Amino acid sequence: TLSHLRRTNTPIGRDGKLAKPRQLHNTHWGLVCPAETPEGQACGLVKNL
Amino acid sequence: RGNLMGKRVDFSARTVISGDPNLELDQVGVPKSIAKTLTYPEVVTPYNIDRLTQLV
Amino acid sequence: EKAIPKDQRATTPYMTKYERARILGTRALQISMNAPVFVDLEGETDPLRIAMKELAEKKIPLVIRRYLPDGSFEDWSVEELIVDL
Amino acid sequence: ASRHGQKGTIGITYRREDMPFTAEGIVPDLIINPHAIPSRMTVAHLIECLLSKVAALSGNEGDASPFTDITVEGISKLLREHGYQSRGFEVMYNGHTGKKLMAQIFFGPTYYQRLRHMVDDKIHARARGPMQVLTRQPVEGRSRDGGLRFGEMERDCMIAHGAASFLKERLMEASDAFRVHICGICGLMTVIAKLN
Amino acid sequence: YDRKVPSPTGEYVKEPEWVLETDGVNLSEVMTVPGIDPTRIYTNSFIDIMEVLGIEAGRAALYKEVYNVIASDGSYVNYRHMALLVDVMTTQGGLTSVTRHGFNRSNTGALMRCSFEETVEILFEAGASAELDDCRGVSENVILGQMAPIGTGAFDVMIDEESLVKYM
Amino acid sequence: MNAPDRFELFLLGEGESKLKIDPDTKAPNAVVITFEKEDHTLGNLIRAELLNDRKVLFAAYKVEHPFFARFKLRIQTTEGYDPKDALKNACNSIINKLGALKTNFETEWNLQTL
Amino acid sequence: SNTLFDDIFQVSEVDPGRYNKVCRIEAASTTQDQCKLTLDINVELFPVAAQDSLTVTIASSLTRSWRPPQAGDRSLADDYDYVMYGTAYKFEEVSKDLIAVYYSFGGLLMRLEGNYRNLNNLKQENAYLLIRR
Amino acid sequence: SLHKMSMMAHRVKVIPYSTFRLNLSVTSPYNADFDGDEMNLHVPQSEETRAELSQLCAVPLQIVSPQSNKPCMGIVQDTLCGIRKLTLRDTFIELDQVLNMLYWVPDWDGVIPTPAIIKPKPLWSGKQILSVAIPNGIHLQRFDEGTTLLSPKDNGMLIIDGQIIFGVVEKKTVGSSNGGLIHVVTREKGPQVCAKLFGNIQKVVNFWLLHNGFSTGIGDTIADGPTMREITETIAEAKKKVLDVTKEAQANLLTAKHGMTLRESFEDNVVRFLNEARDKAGRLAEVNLKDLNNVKQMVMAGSKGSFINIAQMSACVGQQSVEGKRIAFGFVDRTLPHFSKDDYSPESKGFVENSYLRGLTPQEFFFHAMGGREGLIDTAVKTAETGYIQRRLVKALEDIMVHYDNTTRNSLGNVIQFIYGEDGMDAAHIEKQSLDTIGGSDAAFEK
Amino acid sequence: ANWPLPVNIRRIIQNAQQTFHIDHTKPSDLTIKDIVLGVKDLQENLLVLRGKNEIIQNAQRDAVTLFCCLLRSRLATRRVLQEYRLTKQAFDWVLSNIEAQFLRSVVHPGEM
Amino acid sequence: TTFTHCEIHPSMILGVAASIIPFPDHNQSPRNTYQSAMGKQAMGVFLTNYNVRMDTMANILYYPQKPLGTTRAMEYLKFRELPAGQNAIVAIACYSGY
Amino acid sequence: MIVPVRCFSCGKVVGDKWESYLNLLQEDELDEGTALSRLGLKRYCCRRMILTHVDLIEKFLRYNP
Amino acid sequence: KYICAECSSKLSLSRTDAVRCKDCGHRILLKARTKRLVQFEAR
Amino acid sequence: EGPQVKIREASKDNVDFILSNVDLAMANSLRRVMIAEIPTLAIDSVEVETNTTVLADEFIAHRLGLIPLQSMDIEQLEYSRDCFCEDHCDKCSVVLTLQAFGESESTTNVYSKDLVIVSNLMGRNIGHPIIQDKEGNGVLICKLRKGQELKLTCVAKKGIAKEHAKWGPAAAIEFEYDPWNKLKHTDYWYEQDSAKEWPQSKNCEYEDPPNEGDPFDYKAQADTFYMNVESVGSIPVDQVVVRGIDTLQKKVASILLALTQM
Ligand SMILES: [Mg+2]
Ligand SMILES: [Zn+2]
Ligand SMILES: [Zn+2]
Ligand SMILES: [Zn+2]
Repeated sequence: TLSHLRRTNTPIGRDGKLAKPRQLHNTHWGLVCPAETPEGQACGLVKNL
Repeated sequence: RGNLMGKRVDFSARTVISGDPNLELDQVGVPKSIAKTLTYPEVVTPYNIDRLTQLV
Repeated sequence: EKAIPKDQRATTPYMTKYERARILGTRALQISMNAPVFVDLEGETDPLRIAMKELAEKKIPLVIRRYLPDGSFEDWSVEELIVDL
Repeated sequence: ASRHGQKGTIGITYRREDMPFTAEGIVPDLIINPHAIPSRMTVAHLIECLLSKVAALSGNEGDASPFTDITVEGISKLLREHGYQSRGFEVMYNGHTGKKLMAQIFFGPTYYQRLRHMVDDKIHARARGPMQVLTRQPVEGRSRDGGLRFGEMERDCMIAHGAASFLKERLMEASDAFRVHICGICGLMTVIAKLN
Repeated sequence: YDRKVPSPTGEYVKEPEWVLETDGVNLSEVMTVPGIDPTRIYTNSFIDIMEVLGIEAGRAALYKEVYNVIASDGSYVNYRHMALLVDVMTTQGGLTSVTRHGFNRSNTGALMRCSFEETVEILFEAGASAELDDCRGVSENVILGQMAPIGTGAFDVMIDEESLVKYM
Repeated sequence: MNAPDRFELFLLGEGESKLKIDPDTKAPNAVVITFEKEDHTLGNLIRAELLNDRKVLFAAYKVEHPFFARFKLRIQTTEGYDPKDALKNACNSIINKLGALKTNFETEWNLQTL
Repeated sequence: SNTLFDDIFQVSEVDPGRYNKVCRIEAASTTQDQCKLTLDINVELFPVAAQDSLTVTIASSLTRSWRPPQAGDRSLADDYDYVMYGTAYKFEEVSKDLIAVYYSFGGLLMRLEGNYRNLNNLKQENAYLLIRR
Repeated sequence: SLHKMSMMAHRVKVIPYSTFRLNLSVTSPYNADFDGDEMNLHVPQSEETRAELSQLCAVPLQIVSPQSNKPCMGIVQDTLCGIRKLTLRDTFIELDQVLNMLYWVPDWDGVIPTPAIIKPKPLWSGKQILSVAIPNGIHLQRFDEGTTLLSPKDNGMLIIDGQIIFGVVEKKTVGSSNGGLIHVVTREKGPQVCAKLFGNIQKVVNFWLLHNGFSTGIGDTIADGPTMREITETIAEAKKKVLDVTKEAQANLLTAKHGMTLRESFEDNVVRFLNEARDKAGRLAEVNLKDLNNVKQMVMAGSKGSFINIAQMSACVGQQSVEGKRIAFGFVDRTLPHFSKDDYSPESKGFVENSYLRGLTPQEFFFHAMGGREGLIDTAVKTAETGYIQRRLVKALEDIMVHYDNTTRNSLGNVIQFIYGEDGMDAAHIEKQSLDTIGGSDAAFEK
Repeated sequence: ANWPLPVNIRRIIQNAQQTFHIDHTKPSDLTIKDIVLGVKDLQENLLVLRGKNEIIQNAQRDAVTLFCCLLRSRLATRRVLQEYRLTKQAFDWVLSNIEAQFLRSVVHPGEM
Repeated sequence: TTFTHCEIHPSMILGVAASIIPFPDHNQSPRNTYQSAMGKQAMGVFLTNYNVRMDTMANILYYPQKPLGTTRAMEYLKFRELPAGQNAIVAIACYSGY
Repeated sequence: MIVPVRCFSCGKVVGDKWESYLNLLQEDELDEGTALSRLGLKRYCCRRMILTHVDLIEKFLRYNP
Repeated sequence: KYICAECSSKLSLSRTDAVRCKDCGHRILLKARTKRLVQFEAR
Repeated sequence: EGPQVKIREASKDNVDFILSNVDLAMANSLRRVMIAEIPTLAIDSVEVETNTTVLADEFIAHRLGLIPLQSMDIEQLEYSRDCFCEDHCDKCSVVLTLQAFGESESTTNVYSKDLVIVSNLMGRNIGHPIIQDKEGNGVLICKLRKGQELKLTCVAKKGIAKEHAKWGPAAAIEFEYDPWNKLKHTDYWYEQDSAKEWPQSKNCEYEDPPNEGDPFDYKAQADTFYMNVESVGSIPVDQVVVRGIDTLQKKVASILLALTQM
């Protein structure tokens, strides 16, 4: 519940094969959890602060 | 592609798999409940008439 | 005219695994349907085992039609076929 | 699953007698194959187990924060001070016969979680159940007594196997089956056939 | 690069020759440059190989590229499978790509191509052309729910009326 | 949903014999004794006692599967020695040793005030 | 069913080879220089040290279901200190004058090189090797 | 159903539990890992179907994979480790355990093999007890790079008449190998005999492991003080070399590789130096570890793991690569806010100098997380790409079949190949063999 | 030199030696002419295409060219007499086993 | 030598699920991601009023236990008060091959 | 909710000493390890069973029902 | 036959009757446990 | 003579002793029967008449099942499945009643002592809840708030720990032998020194330390097994071991009887 309440979503469609947006940029340090993220199509799009 | 190339099946089961060193290479364990639900239409013959009667 | 004579057959005399499986299945289905059995049964009731024994003894009266891509077919009796397996 | 991304399904349930016991008579609640450690690179699981053992022996909750100053050597030294092997290995005895195991067994408490995924709700079986009105084929979903799907990849795998009879039976007997009448000149299913 | 060459003694020996690799594909003019070995010149792009050398050379280049990509990670695949793949991709006059614009554009059974990505367009094309399907393909029999001419189903099983009598 | 009957592990089923003795054709004078609803506890002890006898040649216990409470003991002795007699002697020796151990433990406990 | 080879060997060097229970010892005959024998020995049961004289013999008399003695009265060629069973699996010729025979005693490798007088050895499963300290 | 061997016929064995159970080996062809995998069982509904499943697609018949003309299914990780431990020359078994192991083999003839050691006491070597499972008449002779008749390390494998003459069993011997024991047993004896051998070996090895034991722990991943000091010294030397290279590049004293630009050349040189340092540290750790080490023993068994795994667990995680290159300057000329602009040192460019045992600094942790995210995204996209490619290939090749005239033709009858694979032989029966005529010198060929 | 091939001759030779118990002492009963005739008969007996016409015979000979080269390399007179010590019965058994394995290795018609 | 700012503690970069992982750095990043994904599926006490809450599907652990090794961020997350799991004695060995 | 009746690992009864454990922690202000040792828990299985337990029963009873 | 969530007082209301508690305005109206014998086992 | 017992120490529910002149298999079988084959009395059936606690009926029933019960006269009691009875007759079961409810502002704690025996024990000291805590309250069962009424009946049958761990009369049965590595049964895992890494066991003082001068004793066999038996409280450790030996002897006698009959 805590993770879901603090979840973030990316409007980019879950489809596609562009890895660049899915990869977490260096700016995510201290703002988005490097490890907490779903695995699969949504990987790299759904982010947890 | 939804009903001709690939279509749903009646006689079939799906469930988790667990390792078993005490089973032969060609032998697969099957739950008793799945075995009861799944059936084979064996035709009555004199060879196994008694066995089929016992099963019935 | 498409049918090729008994001789001058270019197909492999040796039995094919697909052919063996098909013959075993057909024989088992026939036996299960109360078909005549050409081999004495020594306390055996499984149709597949009976079919295997008949194939070993070459008592199966079935035939195989080797169909060429053009359409011509060659007839092969089970007895003459060689079972390498 | 442990707290290090390890997911496992129980293989067998053994009573406390059959499972191996340590020199102190402790019988583990869980046994995990060591092969899970090397490939997964999950070195944190062993360190967590060692820290849990040290905390249980001392009784004080251990700090397992990521960048803590403490190291593995300190935990091993504390465990040794608690009268146990520094690296956590403990001599165990075979429960079947009591013979001492040739190789010592890594042992200790560890935190585990029971995931919602359970076989009781993941087991399904169908035998001539309800079929969809639209296609007269098995419905989808175990909760609705549905049927499994014969995928296209499975279809081509069977084709490679050469089991034409199996595919015909699966797609015409175990699945929707219909008998239709067609003329020999127009070849159209629109044929009036009063069987009675 | 070290090349295995027949030594005078008869045993293969490693000759450290020199090889030039280029980031472009202009084999037509590159092979014309004097001072090189045009017989053993190779190009990564099999399209240029087909255009310059021929259909067989293009097929060989495609097979070599497939083998290289398969063996890049160390996985091994039998030569027969790659040979069959390149043959089917080259069985036509040119190179038939494995896409909806390649083999799916051939004159095979209408239902066989229907099962591919293009489903209704092929049906409309067949209706316009009144295409005839012999139902010799796997997809045709699968749709019709009949034993395809595949392995067990390739042949047929009959009954001998003369051998049965004597077997009794 | 279909877990095994826990009580059935140590309780004989309907129309089931506790012991099933059959001959073994692998070697001369070899027998197989199937013990039903038994675990390693009795099999290992019986086999260890059998191996302690010079006349007994081979004595091996096997558990086919943890699911089923059952095991098989293969016993081969010298010519003219019935395996059943060897098993009976081993069981009698086990009973005698257990009785002696019980008596010693009782005497030691009585001797100690605590 | 009789002894085929018999000699006295002095061990020149012993190499554990990272195995604590088993080691490999190379020895030379004290009578014939050309005779050498390199054998794997379970030092745990039969400890061996460098510069030690051992009497090594090969006998063919102790399917074939192995049995315990079951009695002290039974006697055989047991007047040794370390007895093993193996099978010969290779015979080779060196310098067209020496013959080397390879034995595998349950995974323990032995190579015995000698003159043509060692022809008694045969490629047979039955092969017992006995060593006396 | 990625490949052909993903759907095989098995004999039903009713069990009183709600989970399917299958042999350990068949996991490999199914790519199963028992981490929640759900499989499907289809019951035939006719004698024809039963016969076709039993004769065409049966696990014993599927042992040899036509994809690589080698046995795809072989011994499993735990069984492989157990058999490797059993076959060690120093492994000896007591009479009781030997008798139990002999009885476990269902097809045991009945005769007790003679002990390898007699006078001290009856002892049977692991190889002797293991040989009973192997049927008689099996010959295997594999020599490694440094394998001889008197193999000091017990490397290679020599088995004669079903008796293991010597050698330690590993993946290359009993695993999925073209020249492995499984392949030769299948070719010589048959599929049923191979399945029986699999069962016997699995049972014997499992019993031996149960009565022997095996584990892994923290101490396995730890190396003595001298080894850690040597690893630290090597890492420091690598860092010094990288710093010197960077200083040379700054003074434009470094000659860029032909074609490759100066930045790319410098990055490639730094990456190569870091990889070499990591490999050296891993080699030092491996040599430090002894045979008694559990991780090293498992890696030698071939069950799983590799040099990289040990190096990262004990010696050095190594450089972290994203998109085939070091960590880029996400900020303005800064990988992380903790580093100043224009910081090309390894620590600021994704390099990790601490193994999992000691831990990772927050920057190293973030770089490792970025690498893991890149790997996860790559897998998630490549699985779909490979599935689509396989679908296209299957659709293209669906209609091609070999006829009774030994010609591969499609539905239209067009001949793709006049001979199946230019040989007409079965893919499974093919095996790797050496040609003597091609090799050898003129004098060797003459003699 | 290491390439795919249908049947392993080395395993067949080893099995023949083990089963027939070939001894290096007694001279071999094989003859040079006998060995040559046996090799030629074995080569001619390997059939992958069966047709009474020039085209089919040429195709069959072309298909088994590599295996014929393998047999000649392995079943050489020097190797059979020097490297090996096979006798008449052992050599005949080896030839029969090689022929049977090659025939079994033929592609099964109808395979997808 | 400037360091105009500094982190209160690096471990705070981790999320709610990641912080639950003991020694995340000692573990490989893909394993940490898998653990974070799986933690959402762990069965445990989600609220103290589940008796009155008529949720569509609720899972309650019989005997919730706090981990022996807990990250200092767990108390802020109140994981110790509502743990999801139990401490079991694990032996890392291949005993019966199952 | 309540302390487990018996230890999961060995089966030793540990529910009797939970109240004694709390009293020792509060009344005597003793450390966790010392209190557990005084209660008579040698094996670390019971030590972690008692130490790791959480009293959710009181929290549930806080509600009116 | 019924009890109040807050008052926890029996109501024993019948059909075609208001489902609101008589004592208070709350209308959760929980129902008491069945009178049929219930048995459980520690297994 | 046979095997002899040397009791190093004894206590109310913990006895440490040494077994000599006994085979390893016999000791292992004794431990197995003592941990699993000893009959014991524990709550088997729970009937709920009025339960309104925050807990669940199954949860409280499971907790009650684990509650130890006196089983000194368990041999006199007979299994329910054996005796011809309709259901839980006094001759094969023990019946207890649990009643409790809260009040204004004091939570009601339910302990083992709250259970009241209702069936006729015929002068048998069996089924009494076991109390060992200094306070004497017993095993905490649950907590009741104001208005929460707990009212149930418990039926305890004779059974063995194999059917369910609740019948386990012994918690931990420590079994050790060969403290010093004399038989080479275990290869100690070492990185610097095997002796330093692995601390000496407590029992090591009772055996002579090994001497490097002498060679390995290949004729030595497992002997002098140190066994420490701890009792949950249902049966004293001495009676626990006595009943384990009796059960093993009875099983062997049953095997002999089956052999004779067949
Ligand atoms: Mg998986
Ligand atoms: Zn405990
Ligand atoms: Zn109200
Ligand atoms: Zn009764």
